[PDB]
Amino acid sequence: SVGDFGTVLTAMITPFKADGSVNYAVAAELAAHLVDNGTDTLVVCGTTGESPTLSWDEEYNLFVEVLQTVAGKAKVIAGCGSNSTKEAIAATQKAAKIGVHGTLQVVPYYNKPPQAGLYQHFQAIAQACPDLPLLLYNVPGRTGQNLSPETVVRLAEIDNIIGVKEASGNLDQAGEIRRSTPKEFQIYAGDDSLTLPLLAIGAKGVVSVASHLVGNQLQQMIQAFNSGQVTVASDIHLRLLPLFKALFITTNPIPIKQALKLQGWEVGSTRPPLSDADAEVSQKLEAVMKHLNLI
Amino acid sequence: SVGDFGTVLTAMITPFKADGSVNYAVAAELAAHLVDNGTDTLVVCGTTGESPTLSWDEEYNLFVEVLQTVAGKAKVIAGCGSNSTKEAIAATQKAAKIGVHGTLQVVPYYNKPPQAGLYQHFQAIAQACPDLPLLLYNVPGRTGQNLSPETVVRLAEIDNIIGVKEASGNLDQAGEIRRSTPKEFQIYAGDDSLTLPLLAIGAKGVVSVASHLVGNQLQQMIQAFNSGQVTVASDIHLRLLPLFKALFITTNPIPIKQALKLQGWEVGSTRPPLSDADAEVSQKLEAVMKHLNLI
Amino acid sequence: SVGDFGTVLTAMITPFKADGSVNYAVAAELAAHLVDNGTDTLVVCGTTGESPTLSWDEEYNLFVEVLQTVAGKAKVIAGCGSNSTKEAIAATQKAAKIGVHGTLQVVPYYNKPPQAGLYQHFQAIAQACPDLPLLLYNVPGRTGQNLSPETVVRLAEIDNIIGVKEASGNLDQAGEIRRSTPKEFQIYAGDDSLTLPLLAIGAKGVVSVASHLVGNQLQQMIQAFNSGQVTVASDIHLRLLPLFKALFITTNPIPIKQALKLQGWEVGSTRPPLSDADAEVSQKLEAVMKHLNLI
Amino acid sequence: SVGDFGTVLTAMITPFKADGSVNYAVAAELAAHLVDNGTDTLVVCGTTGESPTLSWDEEYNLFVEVLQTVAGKAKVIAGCGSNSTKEAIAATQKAAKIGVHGTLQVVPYYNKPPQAGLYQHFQAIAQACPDLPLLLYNVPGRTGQNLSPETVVRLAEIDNIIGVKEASGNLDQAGEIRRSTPKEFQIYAGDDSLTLPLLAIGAKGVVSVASHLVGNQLQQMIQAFNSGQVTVASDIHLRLLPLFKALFITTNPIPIKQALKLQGWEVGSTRPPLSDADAEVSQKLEAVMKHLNLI
Ligand SMILES: [Mn+2]
Ligand SMILES: [Mn+2]
Ligand SMILES: [Mn+2]
Ligand SMILES: [Mn+2]
Ligand SMILES: [Mn+2]
Ligand SMILES: [Mn+2]
Ligand SMILES: [Mn+2]
Ligand SMILES: [Mn+2]
Ligand SMILES: [Mn+2]
Ligand SMILES: [Mn+2]
Ligand SMILES: [Mn+2]
Ligand SMILES: [Mn+2]
Ligand SMILES: [Mn+2]
Ligand SMILES: [Mn+2]
Repeated sequence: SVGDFGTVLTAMITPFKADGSVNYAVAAELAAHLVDNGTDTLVVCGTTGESPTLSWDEEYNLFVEVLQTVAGKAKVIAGCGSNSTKEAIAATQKAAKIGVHGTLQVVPYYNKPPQAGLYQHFQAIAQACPDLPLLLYNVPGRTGQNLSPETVVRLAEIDNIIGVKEASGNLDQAGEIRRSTPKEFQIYAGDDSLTLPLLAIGAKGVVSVASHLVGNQLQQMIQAFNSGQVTVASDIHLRLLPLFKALFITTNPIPIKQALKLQGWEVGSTRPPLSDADAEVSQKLEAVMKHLNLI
Repeated sequence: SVGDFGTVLTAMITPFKADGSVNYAVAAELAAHLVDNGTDTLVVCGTTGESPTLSWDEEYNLFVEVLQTVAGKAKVIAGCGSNSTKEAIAATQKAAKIGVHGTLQVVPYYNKPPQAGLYQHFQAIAQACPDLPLLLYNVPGRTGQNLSPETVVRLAEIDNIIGVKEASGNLDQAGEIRRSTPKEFQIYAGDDSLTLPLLAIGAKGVVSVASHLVGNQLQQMIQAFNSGQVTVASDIHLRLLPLFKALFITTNPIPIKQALKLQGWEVGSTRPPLSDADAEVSQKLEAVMKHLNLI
Repeated sequence: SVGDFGTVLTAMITPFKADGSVNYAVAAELAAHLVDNGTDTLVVCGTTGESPTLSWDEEYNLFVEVLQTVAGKAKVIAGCGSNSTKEAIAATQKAAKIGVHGTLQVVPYYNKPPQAGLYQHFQAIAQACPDLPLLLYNVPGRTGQNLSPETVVRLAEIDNIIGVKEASGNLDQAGEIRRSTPKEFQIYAGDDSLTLPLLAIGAKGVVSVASHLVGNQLQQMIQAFNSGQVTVASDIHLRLLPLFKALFITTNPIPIKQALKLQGWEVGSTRPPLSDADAEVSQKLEAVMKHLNLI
Repeated sequence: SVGDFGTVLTAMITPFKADGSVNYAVAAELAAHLVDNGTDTLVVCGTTGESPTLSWDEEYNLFVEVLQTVAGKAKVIAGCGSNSTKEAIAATQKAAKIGVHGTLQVVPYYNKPPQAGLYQHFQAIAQACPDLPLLLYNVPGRTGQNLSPETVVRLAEIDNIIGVKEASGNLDQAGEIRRSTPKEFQIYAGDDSLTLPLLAIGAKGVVSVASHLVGNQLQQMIQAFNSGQVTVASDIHLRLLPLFKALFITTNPIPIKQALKLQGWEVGSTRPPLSDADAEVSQKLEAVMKHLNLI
């Protein structure tokens, strides 16, 4: 129950004002909107939330703003991971005290720890707040290192490590994890275009970007699937597929911020070193969004 | 009706006697076994049947023997592809007179034709026998070239091109094809571990290796899925996954031929330049099969 | 001495008439031109020679045409390899009798033999004509399988296996081969842009495509290097680099045939399934060639 | 003069005491050793120096200690990069007051900025300390993003950007940069196994790990090459290759720290989340070093 975050977890964007500061009021308005339109749980200051370029102070305040906003309607997972174990632990402890319902812990990027060091890293974070759920996040494309299924299988023996956001794109790996972990341990898709395929082999849901725009449709797809209406589910997947691709034509969260802007949200641009969507990206998104009546 | 091959297509091995010659008696006997145990359609002399090392006369003879062995009970698709278009055409013409129900046409290997060349290749084969169904076969890991979804989409406009055996591992690509092709055009998994995830996005089934051993459980998984018993399907998938992986621990069809031998089938070795399963491999296989009660 | 093929080995193109037949007279005129402009040895019916789409009869006749043309000025290596061991042996034997000075033996494409089977394949071909030099050809991008350094090191123990055309793009691998093979065993670059870097770690030269156009400059680069004029060599490399890339903007030998056509050679187009250079490719080549005063 | 760092830049390890704290005494002693044995310039707190897990105060302290230790004898380049541009700028400003001779600026890891974002990132760092040389560092395997040669070429137009540490393994990319940048802009190998091949196409030298152990032999190889003793250079390269590979058998700097320990240096372990060299690894190292007479 403490580990149940639903099926649609949205990695929320971080809106910025024109001066580049965090726009707390927009973040609140976005959080409430999401939670009323398909998001079960908000993942705050993930990758999509531009974590690398935020200060800790801005992260802390975002977690507080969202918790206040979505009190008793949605859970809140805090992006607290790092390629330094000590920094992750520090962040996790601070987030624990303000009331987050879990943390998202990325595999250490850039330094490429071996599996033994990855095991210790996640173990140490788990043990620093043994009652706080911990969601592993494997994204080799960004970190330069994959978390092996054997390592995940071992970490799932720690009671508060309650799942993995699997964004490797490798279904073999996801199935190896699923078949050797308990049911309290959940797999989430980390790519919107893989949600349906991963559901088919036992995943719980998705940590989504697209849910900012079509969260009610993702719910419908997942509920359709779980109730055995497999062709309704596939129809929705195939209909959304062009949007899912458009949302990664350049590095997330550049496209999603442009999409939201096209619907009138004042989310600002991304923060350096991320750069603004070029005209191409914007036009491709527009056409796809128009085709889906999102604008 | 004509492009309907069912859901389990088995890429049958080619058994050899101790002297290396084709064992037509075991071929027949294996074909009859398969078709009584889960296989809807037999794909003869594909990659799994060691097409590259067979003579054209051996392939012709196999087509005749299998077709006659299973006529009335199942269809036969003949592997007739090549990286020479003239050769593929000539093989396809001859298959058609034998009376087979379709051909499997690999993307040209080794020479890496551009998409325009691949389009013209397939079109010319389709046009040489305009009433014989033609199944595309995309396996970039072996050919060194990927068939693009735009190209597949254009090809599906040709009446007798009725599907693709998709062995790229790329589920976005498959989805792209599925959403832009008509329902007469079917997608088949080219990898047994991808059958369930591809089914979830609209694939028809699998061109399988594992069905030599667990055809009935594959039928059960696919039938469970289509009727909405999604957890029954994922249980089967997860239970079989170690077998699926073990069948690719070295290059197919080395493992599957060793798995068959463990069960008592006299299939012989593979032919040079494929070498025999070393002892580690056979031990891995034996353990997984024992655990599944296959020996 | 029997194994010395020089430093520039040119994988000659195969010119076709308008009706698509082999243009023997152009092949002769091209062979003589090459041998007078930097080519030490002609590699006939390689990949660049469109081997996969030629008949054996056309190959045999090309080997004869070239041998007659370049008698006592250049050696001739015959492309005789296959993914069937028996077919390679047959081809090698036939080529041996008409006087070729060696064979180029590609790693079996598409069927992905394990290393043990690759060892036996090349061993068997070597032993079928034990006095005929044999050049291994590793091109994983096209074959789907890499020949391991350990396997190459073992094959170099067979007296007539006198080197490898290394087109994997992996310099570690090339250095591992160099350091554990005798000096009678030579490494050749299989990519024109890697010739200089591979020379630096002990390669002999290149099996070149670009030599059709700048063979005298490649000689100058290699002679410059071997005489210790390293900056002359690097200058030539850097000056040719754009041509080297242009020659692979689409699949070789499509660009090189267009380049030759732009210089007035009547080489025809490629044979299906290879398709003609599109306008883009042609314009890019033109600009690069003009910039180098090749037209 | 100002961008001239010589040819061997050593990415020095950061030694730790048994309690995990930085060992400044060993740092000094190692710095002095290196600079007497082949190292022209020391790169401090790069990837090899475990930058990710050090505090900013530890890095500041290292910069001061090494600079003072080797002042008059060698230059010091400070690792100051980040995937936040504001952080890189602040670290760069502070390095400049310490009196270091340049900064090493990694491409932003994890967040995958588009090229326009990478251009703006680097430009802003360069502009924050316009008189401090800035060395680009491209290592896509760790960052998940490649710095394109067009982008590098534009950046080399900025006065103080004086080179790139190229660890992509892509020799075409390096050549593209070399031919389109002025001679004040230098290319350094980011991989010890690529030093010789990159030198052959116009690189200046290497930012090295192996120089901790064979700095003088690296100097000999590079000096041999530039004076045209090309076979002396390739002999050294080939002799060292097993060492180069062994230093990357698990993630750098795990092996190199174990190699140093085998020689008697008290460098400690790596810091979490990097784990200790298992026994197989240390045995591999020991054998190669024994064979090279390094222990
Ligand atoms: Mn942050
Ligand atoms: Mn943070
Ligand atoms: Mn909405
Ligand atoms: Mn049936
Ligand atoms: Mn055949
Ligand atoms: Mn055939
Ligand atoms: Mn019969
Ligand atoms: Mn041929
Ligand atoms: Mn042939
Ligand atoms: Mn010429
Ligand atoms: Mn010096
Ligand atoms: Mn630090
Ligand atoms: Mn730092
Ligand atoms: Mn001191």
